[PDB]
Amino acid sequence: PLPWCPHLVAVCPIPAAGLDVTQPCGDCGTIQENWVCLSCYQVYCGRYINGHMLQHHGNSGHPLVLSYIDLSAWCYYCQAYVHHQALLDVKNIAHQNKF
Ligand SMILES: COc1ccccc1CNC(=O)Cn1c(CCC(=O)O)nc2c(Cl)cccc2c1=O
Ligand SMILES: [Zn+2]
Ligand SMILES: [Zn+2]
Ligand SMILES: [Zn+2]
Repeated sequence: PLPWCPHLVAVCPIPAAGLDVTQPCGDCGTIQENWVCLSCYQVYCGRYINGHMLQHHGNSGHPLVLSYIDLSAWCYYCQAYVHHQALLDVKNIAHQNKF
C-alpha cells in the first residue's frame, strides 16, 4: 500500500460507539463485502456486490474506506490502498471487534 496520501486529513475519530464489522450495507442490507467510510462511519457494500460504497463516495466525496473483510484502507481518489499511523486506531478497533 501507499505509506501516505493527501486524503488522510479526512479520516475522522472513531465513534466511541465503536465499529461493528458485521453491520449491513446501509442501502441494500447485504452482509457481504461491506466497507466503512472513515469520514462519517456509514457502512456500504463493495463494487462486486451492489457498489453502494462507490455511490456514497460519488455523492459525498469522502475519500477513504476500510474493508470489513481484511481491514485494508482504499482511497477512491488515489485509486490505491493506503496504510499510515493515522489508520492504526480504526484498524486495531476493527480487528478487536472482528477477531
Ligand atoms: C480488501 O480488498 C477487497 C475486499 C473486499 C472486496 C474486494 C476487495 C478487493 N479490493 C477492492 O475492491 C479495492 N477497490 C475498491 C474498494 C471500494 C469498493 O469496492 O467500492 N474500489 C475500486 C474501484 Cl471503485 C475501482 C477500481 C479498483 C477498486 C479497488 O480495487
Ligand atoms: Zn449495498
Ligand atoms: Zn462517508
Ligand atoms: Zn488519497
